[PDB]
Formats: sequence, C-alpha cells, structure tokens
Amino acid sequence: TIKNFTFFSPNSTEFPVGSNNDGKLYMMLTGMDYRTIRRKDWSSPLNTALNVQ
Amino acid sequence: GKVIAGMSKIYGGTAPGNYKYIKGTSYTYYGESDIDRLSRWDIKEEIFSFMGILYPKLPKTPAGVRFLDDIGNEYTAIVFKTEQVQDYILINTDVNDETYQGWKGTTALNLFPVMDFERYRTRIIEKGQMELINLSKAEFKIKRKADFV
Repeated sequence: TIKNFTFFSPNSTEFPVGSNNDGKLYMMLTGMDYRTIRRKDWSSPLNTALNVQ
Repeated sequence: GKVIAGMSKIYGGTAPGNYKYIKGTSYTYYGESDIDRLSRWDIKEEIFSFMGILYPKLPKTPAGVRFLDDIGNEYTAIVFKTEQVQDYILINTDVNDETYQGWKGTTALNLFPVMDFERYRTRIIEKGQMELINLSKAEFKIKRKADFV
C-alpha cells in the first residue's frame, strides 16, 4: 500500500496530512535522525541565578 | 516644619533681612531641602521571622535588605547578586519553610546559592532600622512573638 500526502484531494478528504507524516518529511529534507536537532536562538537566552530563560 | 517669623532661620521683614538671637525662642531651622529623601523603616521590638517582597533596581548589584542596630552598624543582611533584574525577590525568614526566590515574569528562580552567606549572620532582628540595598520599593509583613496573650 502507498500513502500519498503531497497531492491534491478532489473531495477535500482523500489525502490528509498527519503531523507524523510532516515530521518524517521534514527530517528527510534536512537530513536529521532522532539523535539530533535543528535549533536557533532568535534572541539570546537569559541566565538568572540557577535558571536559563 | 512650618516657617515662623522670628522663630525660624530666615532674613525677613525690613531689608536686608533680620534674624534675632533670643533666649529659648532664638532661631530653629524649619526643615531640610529635599526632606523626601529621608525614610526610616523602624524596628521597635525584637522580631523573629518576616515575609518581604523586595523590588530590585539595578541588575548585578547586591540587592536585598540589611539591618541596622541602634548605633548605625550592621549585624545581619540578606543580600543577593543576580545576573538580570528580577521583577521581585520573595524572602521568607520562617525557620520551617525558608523561601528565597527571585521572580521574573511567570518564572520562579531559587536565590539560595547567589545569597551572601557571610553577611546573613542571624534571623532574629533587633531594635534599630532596616535599610534597602539596590531596591526601588518594598512590602513587608512582620511576625513578632508573645509568650502569653
């Protein structure tokens, strides 16, 4: 069986895209496994006593 | 204090102003310029624990209260040196559940390791006055013991 996601749904019900399907898609596009991340600090985290914000 | 002619130190009446040295009434100063700077947090009886909400001004500068005795010397001080400006420091001196947490927004931070251990000599506050170190505003709740009531 083949499951299609990036295709148009004639009756808006044929190919719904689940969060895990997009998860796999994104992992494949960026070349990441479950043992790494993609991370970006848009603004610097702030350290206050024994805490990181 | 109010300004009174002959009683206060002013050069008034006929030019070029005159202030008279009398016996008893003489000249008494009216007040002080910017008397709004003077604020005393008075401690009249010995207190045991307290729940203060400290509002700090400058970051990285030791912020917290210190206690003065009757001669203007320091015995104890709860002072913390934070990296960023906490919106308010919550301090509780209760023996059973001591709390020293720096709140910023909705986040609660433990301030125990950042505290000055040498300055904080005793929990028992004596007769004198409290001074605010690097604080914009302060809100205190004092609990004081009575053996029989």
